[PDB]
Amino acid sequence: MDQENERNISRLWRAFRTVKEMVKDRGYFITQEEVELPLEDFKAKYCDSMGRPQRKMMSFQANPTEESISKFPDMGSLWVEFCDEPSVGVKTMKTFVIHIQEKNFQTGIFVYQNNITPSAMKLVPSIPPATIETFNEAALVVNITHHELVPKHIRLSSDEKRELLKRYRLKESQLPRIQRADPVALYLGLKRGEVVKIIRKSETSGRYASYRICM
Amino acid sequence: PEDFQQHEQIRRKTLKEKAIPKDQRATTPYMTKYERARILGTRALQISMNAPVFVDLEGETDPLRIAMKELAEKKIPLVIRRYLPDGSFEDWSVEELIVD
Amino acid sequence: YQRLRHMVNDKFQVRSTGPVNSLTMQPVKGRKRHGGIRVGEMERDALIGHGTSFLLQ
Repeated sequence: MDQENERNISRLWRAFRTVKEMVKDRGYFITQEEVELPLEDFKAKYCDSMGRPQRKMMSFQANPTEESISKFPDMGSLWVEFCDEPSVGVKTMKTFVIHIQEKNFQTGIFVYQNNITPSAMKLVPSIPPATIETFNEAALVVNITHHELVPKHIRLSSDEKRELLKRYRLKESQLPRIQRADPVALYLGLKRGEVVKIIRKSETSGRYASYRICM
Repeated sequence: PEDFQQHEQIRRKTLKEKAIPKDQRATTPYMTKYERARILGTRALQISMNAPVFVDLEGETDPLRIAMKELAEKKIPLVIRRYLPDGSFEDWSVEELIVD
Repeated sequence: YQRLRHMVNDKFQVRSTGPVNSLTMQPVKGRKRHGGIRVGEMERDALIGHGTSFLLQ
């Protein structure tokens, strides 16, 4: 009897999985149980009796782990928002910008459905030091860091970068580059200057540690 | 006279800043294929310009074979200035470097 | 058996120090004119390859 609804329930759940995985991978307290949540448990908790998902119920708050504060002490709370409106307007985006500033949030992930207004997109880097990141739920269907050809990318601390630039007598820019808009760079939420450690499997040496600077 | 003293001070300050002390040096204890080639070539060049030889050249007429003999007994009085990509260097003597 | 007409060693040459072009001051082209053998980009690449900087020089 399910025409196309059944496919959209799984696609949204798979996107919710990737967001939870992303939030956990960055260094925020998210349990392995919440990540490995089945489709039936998602339907009972986030979908109504009619068989429709409520995206406003999916939104959550994330706090940094004890391990993450000992490496990044200026790492604050994170807010994830799943917009129930298919087209995100300049009015709906303005409410989200104020939501971060009022609750003293440091980072805000906004998962949009189809498209965002060009006027609304200008409000994204309007409130420093708070950062806003936008993601399409169709692009979050599959996690890119789970792919066999995508190695383990680890964001380094200001001290870890400082040490690497000393060992090789390097200048920030003298290093291999990763674009600020690169899929993995957007996943880990990289800022310009941040150095990422890449552990890649070689068919000559095996595990090999390489690095890239986000500019 | 005043402007040169400052220029000399800067030149020698930058030199000292780039020099890696004998204890802090962290390159290969082995003399590279390239180092050996240049040492033998340069010492041969010195030998051909009537430079004091520290070995007994038993009928040797080739300066390179003399430079090779001097290397075997580690009597070549040369130093390798190993540069790093920032411009800093490690001074290694021919004597201390391991030769295959 | 047949003897082919070609004398293959027609391009046999040797130059120590011969004439040079005014602009480049480099050995002039011409076997019979005591001309120079060209060391092209590929031979330059090969001398860089061995890491043999004095041979290139």
